[PDB]
Amino acid sequence: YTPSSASTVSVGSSE
Amino acid sequence: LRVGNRYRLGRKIGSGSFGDIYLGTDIAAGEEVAIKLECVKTKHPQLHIESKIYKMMQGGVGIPTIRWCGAEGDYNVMVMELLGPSLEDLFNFCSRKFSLKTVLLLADQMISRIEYIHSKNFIHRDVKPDNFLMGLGKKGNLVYIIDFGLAKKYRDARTHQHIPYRENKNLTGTARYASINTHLGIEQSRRDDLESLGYVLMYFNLGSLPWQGLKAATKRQKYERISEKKMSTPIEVLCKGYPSEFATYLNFCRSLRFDDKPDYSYLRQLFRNLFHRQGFSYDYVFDWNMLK
Ligand SMILES: Nc1ncnc2c1ncn2[C@@H]1O[C@H](COP(=O)(O)OP(=O)(O)O)[C@@H](O)[C@H]1O
Ligand code: NA
Repeated sequence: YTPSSASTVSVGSSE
Repeated sequence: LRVGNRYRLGRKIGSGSFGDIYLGTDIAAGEEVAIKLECVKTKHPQLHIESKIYKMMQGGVGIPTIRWCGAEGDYNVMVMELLGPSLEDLFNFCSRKFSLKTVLLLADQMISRIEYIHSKNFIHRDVKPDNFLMGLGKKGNLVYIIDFGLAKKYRDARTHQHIPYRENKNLTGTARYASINTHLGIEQSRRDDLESLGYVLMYFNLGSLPWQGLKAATKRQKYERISEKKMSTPIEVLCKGYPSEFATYLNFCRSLRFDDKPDYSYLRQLFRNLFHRQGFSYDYVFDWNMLK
């Protein structure tokens, strides 16, 4: 299961 | 609570990727501000880096002013200009429909914000309705860009040498608005910020994108379904029923080479020509100004 907010949450960092 | 010398902390107004945003007062000036707090003890400190990027951006139209940076008790502190609602907030207040005139008013400013950021050697990498805020008061007609949490240099400040091409990258940014290159694991460049804006603009036109609400068992599977849907949706199908400029804009962004300097001025002129053919005036009367 993945929450539907997976498509709109910011992912990663400056790296 | 007393922050710096002259700032009073009020209630929380926001939470992004890290820290929290509070209403504040500049007690000395008599002006409301936003105060970002980050716990000094955090695992991955980011506020100091973000404040460095905001300081390099200072002088730009629609870049929030930084008023103060420092550390106070258990917190790193960045005091900024208080901004208004996000474009996502305003989209909800307008029943998730923007008039063509509002979308074109916004496109003009948003292309300019992204250009300005690129001129300071950074890519934003998180272009989405949540990260553009309208100003307040005399700044009520200005679109601001925020959230430099994923921002990074795409070129040396001195040489303007572009970062190298790289593949097999994790998704960075927001899946819904991510460029096809980002989905394919390609290093982000100037083109990817503009491609993302292209999807934001069609999101405003449509009320949703055809790759929203895809069922999957995993984040990575969700991202891949989004990727597959984007790659299998022709730009002319995405943009069907809307002025051709939206399709021309997305075709131009998808044609850019990794290290190409976008023709920002061409992309603005596309929308500006359409604005004129519609007989709209640049009076900054947005849909949400009509709310009674
Ligand atoms: N200067 C500001 N004025 C008003 N609200 C803000 C401001 N900065 C951020 N916010 C709100 O807080 C949320 C979190 O912001 P964040 O992504 O941490 O951006 P930043 O680090 O640029 O302030 C935003 O979505 C927005 O709703
Ligand atoms: Na206005």
